Amino acid sequence: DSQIVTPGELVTDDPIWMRGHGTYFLDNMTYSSVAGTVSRVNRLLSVIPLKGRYAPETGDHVVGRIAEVGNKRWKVDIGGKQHAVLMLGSVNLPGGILRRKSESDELQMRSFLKEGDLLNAEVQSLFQDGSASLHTRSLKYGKLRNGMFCQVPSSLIVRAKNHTHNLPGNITVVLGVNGYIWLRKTSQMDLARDTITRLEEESSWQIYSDENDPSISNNIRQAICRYANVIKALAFCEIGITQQRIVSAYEASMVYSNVGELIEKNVMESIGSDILTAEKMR
Amino acid sequence: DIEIHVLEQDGGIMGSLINGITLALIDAGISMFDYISGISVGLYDTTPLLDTNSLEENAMSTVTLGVVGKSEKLSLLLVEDKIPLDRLENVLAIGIAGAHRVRDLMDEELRKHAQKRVSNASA
Amino acid sequence: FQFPEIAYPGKLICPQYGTEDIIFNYVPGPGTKLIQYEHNGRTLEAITATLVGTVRCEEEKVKNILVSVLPGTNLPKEGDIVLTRVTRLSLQRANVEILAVEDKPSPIDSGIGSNGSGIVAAGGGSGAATFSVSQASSDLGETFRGIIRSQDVRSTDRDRVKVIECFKPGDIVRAQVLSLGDGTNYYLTTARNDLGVVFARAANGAGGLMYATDWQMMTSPVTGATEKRKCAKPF
Amino acid sequence: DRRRLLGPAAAKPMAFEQELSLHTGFIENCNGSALVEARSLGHQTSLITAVYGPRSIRGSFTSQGTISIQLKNGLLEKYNTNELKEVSSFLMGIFNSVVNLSRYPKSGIDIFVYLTYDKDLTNSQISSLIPHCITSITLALADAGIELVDMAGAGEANGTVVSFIKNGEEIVGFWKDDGDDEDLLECLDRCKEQYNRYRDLMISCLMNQE
Amino acid sequence: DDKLNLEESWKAIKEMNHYCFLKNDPDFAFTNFIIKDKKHNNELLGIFVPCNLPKTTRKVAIENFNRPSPDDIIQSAQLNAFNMNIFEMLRIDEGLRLKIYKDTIGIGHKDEAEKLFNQDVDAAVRGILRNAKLKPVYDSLDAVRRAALINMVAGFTNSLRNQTPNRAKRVITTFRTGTWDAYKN
Amino acid sequence: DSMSTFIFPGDSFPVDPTTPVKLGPGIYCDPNTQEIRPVNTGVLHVSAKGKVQTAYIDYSSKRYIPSVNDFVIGVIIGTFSDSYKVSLQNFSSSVSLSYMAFPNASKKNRPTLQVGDLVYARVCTAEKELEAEIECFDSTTGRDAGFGILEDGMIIDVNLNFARQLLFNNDFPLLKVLAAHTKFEVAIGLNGKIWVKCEELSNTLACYRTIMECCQKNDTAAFKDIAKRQFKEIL
Amino acid sequence: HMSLSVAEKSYLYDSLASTPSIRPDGRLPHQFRPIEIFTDFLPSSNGSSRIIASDGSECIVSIKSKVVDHHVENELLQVDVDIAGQRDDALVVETITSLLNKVLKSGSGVDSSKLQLTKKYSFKIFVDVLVISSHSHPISLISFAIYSALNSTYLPKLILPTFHDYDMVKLDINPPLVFILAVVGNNMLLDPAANESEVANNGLIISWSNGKITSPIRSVALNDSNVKSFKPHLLKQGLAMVEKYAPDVVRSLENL
Amino acid sequence: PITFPPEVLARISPELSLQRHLSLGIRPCLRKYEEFRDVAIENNTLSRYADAGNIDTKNNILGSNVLKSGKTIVITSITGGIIEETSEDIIANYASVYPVVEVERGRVGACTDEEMTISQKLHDSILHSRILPKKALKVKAGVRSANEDGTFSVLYPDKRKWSYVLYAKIVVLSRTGPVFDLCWNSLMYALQSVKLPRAFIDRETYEIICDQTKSVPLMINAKNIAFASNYGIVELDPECQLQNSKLNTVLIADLDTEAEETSIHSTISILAAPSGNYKQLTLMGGGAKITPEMIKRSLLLSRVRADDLSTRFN
Ligand code: NA
Ligand code: NA
Repeated sequence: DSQIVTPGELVTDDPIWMRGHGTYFLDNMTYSSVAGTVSRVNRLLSVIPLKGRYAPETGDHVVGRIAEVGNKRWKVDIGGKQHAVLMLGSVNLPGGILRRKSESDELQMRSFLKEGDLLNAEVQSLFQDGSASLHTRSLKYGKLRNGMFCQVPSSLIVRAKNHTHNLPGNITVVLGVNGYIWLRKTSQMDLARDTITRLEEESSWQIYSDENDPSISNNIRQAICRYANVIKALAFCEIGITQQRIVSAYEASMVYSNVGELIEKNVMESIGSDILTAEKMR
Repeated sequence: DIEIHVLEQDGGIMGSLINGITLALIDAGISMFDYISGISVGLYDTTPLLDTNSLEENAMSTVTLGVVGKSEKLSLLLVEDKIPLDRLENVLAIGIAGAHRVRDLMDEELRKHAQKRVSNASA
Repeated sequence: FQFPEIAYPGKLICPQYGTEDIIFNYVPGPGTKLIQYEHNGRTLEAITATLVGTVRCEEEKVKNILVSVLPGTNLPKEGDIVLTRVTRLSLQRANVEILAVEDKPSPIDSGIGSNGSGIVAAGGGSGAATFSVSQASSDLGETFRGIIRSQDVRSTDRDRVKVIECFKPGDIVRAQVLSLGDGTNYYLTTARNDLGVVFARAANGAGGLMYATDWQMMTSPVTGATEKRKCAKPF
Repeated sequence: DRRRLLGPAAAKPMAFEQELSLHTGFIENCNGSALVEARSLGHQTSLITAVYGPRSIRGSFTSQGTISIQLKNGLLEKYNTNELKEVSSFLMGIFNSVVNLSRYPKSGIDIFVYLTYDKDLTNSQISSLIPHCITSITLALADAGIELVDMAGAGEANGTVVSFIKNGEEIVGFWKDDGDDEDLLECLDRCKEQYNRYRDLMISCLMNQE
Repeated sequence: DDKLNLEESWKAIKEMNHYCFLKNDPDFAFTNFIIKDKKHNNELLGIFVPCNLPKTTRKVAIENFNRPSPDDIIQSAQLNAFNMNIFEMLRIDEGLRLKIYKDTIGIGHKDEAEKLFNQDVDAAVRGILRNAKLKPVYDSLDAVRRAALINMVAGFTNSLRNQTPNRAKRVITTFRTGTWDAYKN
Repeated sequence: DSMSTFIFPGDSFPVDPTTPVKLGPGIYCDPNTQEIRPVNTGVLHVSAKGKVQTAYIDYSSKRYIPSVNDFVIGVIIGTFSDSYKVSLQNFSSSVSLSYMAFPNASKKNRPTLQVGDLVYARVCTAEKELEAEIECFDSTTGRDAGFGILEDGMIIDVNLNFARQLLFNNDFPLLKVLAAHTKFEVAIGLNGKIWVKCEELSNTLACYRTIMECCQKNDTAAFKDIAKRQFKEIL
Repeated sequence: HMSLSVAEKSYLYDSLASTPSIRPDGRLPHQFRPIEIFTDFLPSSNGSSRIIASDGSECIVSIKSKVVDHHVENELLQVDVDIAGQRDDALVVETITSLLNKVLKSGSGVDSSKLQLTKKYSFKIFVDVLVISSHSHPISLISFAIYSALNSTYLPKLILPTFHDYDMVKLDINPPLVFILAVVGNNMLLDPAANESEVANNGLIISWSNGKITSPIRSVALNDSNVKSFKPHLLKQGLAMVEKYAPDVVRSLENL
Repeated sequence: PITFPPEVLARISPELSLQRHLSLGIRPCLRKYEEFRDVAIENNTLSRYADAGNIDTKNNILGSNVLKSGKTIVITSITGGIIEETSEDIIANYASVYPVVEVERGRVGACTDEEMTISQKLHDSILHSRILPKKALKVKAGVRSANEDGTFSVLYPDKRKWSYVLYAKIVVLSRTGPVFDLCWNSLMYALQSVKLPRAFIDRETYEIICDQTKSVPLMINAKNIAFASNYGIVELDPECQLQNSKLNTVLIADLDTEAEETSIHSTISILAAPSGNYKQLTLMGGGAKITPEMIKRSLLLSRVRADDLSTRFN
């Protein structure tokens, strides 16, 4: 595939190239600063490390945990090199656009989001150090409920148009690009990803409620456990996580009637190779 | 944060620490200018002995070297016991060489571990 | 039945509701908590005193009632009146330290004499350098810290408030807690007639005690000179 | 030691059922305090507790109260530091079950138990000492005005310490460290009787005193 | 039906709360050791008042503090100005005169009967703050958009996107210009 | 009066009681006793008159304390939302330099100063309760007042007396004996900082060496000689 | 893991308290998570073990020995615990150390006679624990590692005592196991995950030796957020659960 | 009419509280100017020789004292050790104890300035007051000779040198003010109750070991035993004086109650002997002018306090 290079290794003696991450240079000499693969995109020459923390990018869809409540802002753990920030003016307040900036709601920030709360958000922009600035203004963004959290390496999250998907068994998955994953009971909002809907959208007056759906059947819970286990199974096999691979993992896992069985090594490997084989044969 | 646990010790432990740090830092994907290879050289009378063990470290003076990449430049130079000045340079000469070999070893592992985990991740 | 009047921890006061006619809803106030006890293999939801003292059930606006327990016969909370000492001043805010919460000194021991014979801050001695963060909450004389932002000084004209004309270092200021804030500071306010400077000294704590003459002015008895503060209304 | 006068280094150390009294609020520089003295045949103990708090905490904002418990050897260095810290951890669990921590965000409650006197004339005594620790800490917490969902009590029998709340219906603490092998039920019964007596005495002390 | 009756609940409470009180307190020379063995002025526990001070100047201070605080002055001024601004608005969009009404008393219901107008206005406020959806936005609105909202104050709600010929222009413009400018002319 | 007299802290103040006297550095008005008392060791200095005489004590000091209208040389050590964090002296409390405090400065047009840059400014605010404030413009008109960045020079630590003597006393020969050897740019900071830049590095170095050696020597007449020996370019 | 939101805690608790309990990974109440163990990798030591759990928790145990007079050293077995990221002063480290020292007390933790060389001398056993990583209470982890290390421990053979230069005798002893249980509502859980431990009402430390439920037994708060009281029948449940599902852990650990 | 409890007033304005109380002829500790706190003592209750009949074997405490003054409690325990020696009224021939003062306040960690300075000053004052001669710490080693052949008996006289080393642990509960005086007095009574255990023996050397039961009196110079007093000098501020419907200064005895400790900066502390001589004097004029009259009244009060503290028991 690509040229494998190690730190201090000469990549090229040519000075024409622009120099991206993973490289440093002396005059025309360009050296690698990491162990990884040489990447040439247009005039940009860089070296991509085999391993590394999630590096937030503008427009990314992530799941994060509130780490700190501060001055007009939140500090959110995304799993990157630095805590991301969530400006007070970068979130939706309970209601329509109408409410103007208040000092009171600044004093009751903890009522909207507090230390420990999980939320789904978007990377609006980046600071100079590379840390992310977040926003949750879309109706699909907000505090997460009715489910369980799990995580995988961010590199294993293959990307697409969407990262919120409806899965059989009535379970919605939220695949954060940072590897943070939320598995929830499918809501009416989630149901409405076709193509009284307005009342439905307004019904989520509470987007900072800490209470779950009082009715979560045992079926949905078992299915949550199974999805979690098979996602972890794909992670163990170092298989890229996609929606189709997740539902295929689920269905292939249905062989084992007890979800617990999915935590053993050979079962994980079996599910993985089943998916890969099925993919190659189709 | 670098967290090191010395499970077993048999002399020349400083260079070992250095090598471990280099390996682990490279594994983390953390950018650096080059390898740093750590080695130790004892001086028995006139002759220098490369990569001394515990018994050799006793009843002998040792020099620890932290060498940058394939260069002749030293990141670390440690002498904790008395050594004749006129024979110090010689001790460095083999040391550097030894360190280079050590680099070649660490490198040799990384590439393999790279080559393995960049091919299997494919498809 | 009648609510018991004396109270101790673990003692049940009354069930969650009661009818006498209309159905009183019982709200667990200060000194009480709504606990679901188990009796006879069956559930009972009861208001339980968590303190020692006289219980009170007072009435405020089918109709629910506030059940609390008052000691006799603390911690800064939102709405609590605290007495503070102005420690820092800046164009934006006033840093204070909480000395008392509701006629109750905090901490109970200020750490006087701990650091020697001079005039030393709570952590200005040898003990502060060797404090075990791992085994204790805070050091000897450590206080809850608070902030009175310039906006939260007055009710009106909040946009252009000069904090230097409101407070001085060393001043004792009566304030109310707006928010819990963060780990370092509570957020306080003096935006009320009974809130503000209750004690002050001329020449920034160096001179003698001044008394409040007008809403925005104190004066020194021996000098006759006047200094500008935001005075809390006595009586 | 640079902070203490330990004298010469060359020197070497010299080698060679029960009644209760409960009182509260006698220590002036803390929020709560309790004196507990116990007298059984050929065995006498006495210890003091002090509750400093609710105080401020160093570090990030905490959503609830943070309780610390410190056991201090009195007179004789009678016990091991590790065992003292173990018992401390046990008590921390118990009063984490008992104290209403929700009321005290960003706040720390530090409890000190001085084991002043522990001379039993009879000729692993930690077990028999734990229930009195619990008694004293509950008393001092109630004295400090620290909110408690219940009055934490305890009893000891055959090396088995059991700490109860809610009239002995449920368990907040269980400590079993050797001290022979007997069936669980009678240890439970004896410790529960001790618990109920201690509870009555503690409420009584809280009604004559506070 | 695990729940207990209120009477059963009170019973259970009486049985749980039961303890064995004992009047006298239980040798123990140490406890005894630790537990062994006026001020009607009230002028000492108050704010510093100088001993020197004459009574007249004290009366001056008390006088000064009996008069409204600057906060009170500005607050009352803003409240009065608010009242006359909201009446003047509601007047420009709902006519004013007494004792006869044609369906489609003066202001959309002696011009001292303005009190009644106030009585009406507050009700809207009273009525608005109560319901929990509105309370944030009303709390966040400044006096003039607040006035437009009071102006609007069941099925009237249209998601924000006795009669006057032109109120829509006036009130909605007032709602997001945040000025009384449209009404002034 | 015109005769300057040596004075110790605690000594009896020797000026005319009936004559009004504005008090400068060294002289302290006790907040409790209302007594005028000297608190610094040095030379007592009484200006002629005018309308009131100034009584101040010139004393040897190395530590600068911010006072208004002082010309200071700071170093940028931090960047904030609407201001720079500046150091006028190591280990001293930092000073604020507003972003608005520049010529042709608006919220859209910001100053281009980085951490580590030398700034030549004027102490505009030095309240005893607040952090000191400096400026790089005429506060009245808003245009350049000879303040701003100092580039590629060399800084020299010096005692306060030397700097004040350098800025105010025109009979001081150091600048003259320096001008005798080379052309140079100089910025004088009353905070005890002297900035010097010549076209050639050699000459700037010479200036540095001779200015510091002149600072260590009390005798004024020696300067010329020193300068000579220093501009002879010995090693 | 740790620092879950209130919503997450409520979900997990509701699943774990329902009948039957629904564990986040679908485990049975008595089911352990996959671990693997390696032994005999530290030549300098008399015994050695390394245990890796599925959640990442990794522990290393070293077994060393030294000759001592019983009379001067009544304690022939000493456990020293070192947890990474935790100071030796730390409360939890000294608690675990004390506990382990008591489980392994030569008195009745293990058979002291197996250590005796001469009526004046014996081998003191130094058990050094190094917890590289832990996301829950590591007491069972450590206990298992110590079990494996002791079951593969070799000592110099006796022939003042002198010893065989090349031949060594396998230390024969039945090491105890310590189990940790999570009390969630009316349900008992073995091998609690971090998220499970975050919402658990309480916990039970239960020692076990020669096929018998032995001391120490503790109640332990797995967190500080949801520590609640429990009914005695739960304690009985935990004990019964251990003594029912312990011999299979023993036969799994002792099959080499 | 706004009002503060005495506690929080002492926290808010200590100076004002002190002045205000002094305007009524009282103190914030509710005692008048020259009124000391009473003291109560439980002596030799923690020692191993507490009961001659049934001597506690496990105990290693040579001396004991439990003092209580006002609401402050001080517990002092004297332990011991032995050092191998190597190779008049002058200070060279005198010894001291090595005290560790632990003042129980909220913190946990290493010693505060208070604890360190109190410990050191206790040591130094014991040394300079010359209460403990080095000679009295000398050990007369008996020898353990074997009964016939078959066990062992010890013989004491009615060959290296050795010396006793005394250690003191002093804990202070419910501190309300300066506690040095309490620590000193407590240590005095404790030292009076100390009994030195008898000791015997069997490039190589054998250990010396203390007898289990036998003990000789720690003979200290009772002539030189002093007791501790402290005093504050307060300058009355005319404005803070109550109506009670030109400068003055008052002397205050036995400081307490924070208001006094925070406000008063002119202090006197005395170690005075019942005989009439003084063992220690400390003058600190941090506030009000310390006049000779104040010094003399202070010495007088210190001596009557000394007679009191030495006589009130036995
Ligand atoms: Na190298
Ligand atoms: Na807390």
